[PDB]
Amino acid sequence: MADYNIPHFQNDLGYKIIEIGVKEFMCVGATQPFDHPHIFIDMGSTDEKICPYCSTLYRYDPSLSYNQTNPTGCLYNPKLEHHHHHH
Ligand SMILES: [Zn+2]
Repeated sequence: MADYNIPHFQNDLGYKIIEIGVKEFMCVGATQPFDHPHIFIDMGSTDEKICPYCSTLYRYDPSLSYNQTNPTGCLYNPKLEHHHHHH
């Protein structure tokens, strides 16, 4: 990994069960009482991980891979905010 930037997903309203094809995730929230954007999530040996205080159960399923995700684009997409690794 470079610059330590793991995938982020976006809750439009917040689906109770989200299917993701990545085992590294960092929950968004920005201004939260929790430390960091919201909470840090990893799968590893547990392909089933819900996010505390969200209801957005991130489920990893063999039928979907890193190039796929859940119904509706719940993936957070950076549009113009991109840095080309500035030294
Ligand atoms: Zn969360």
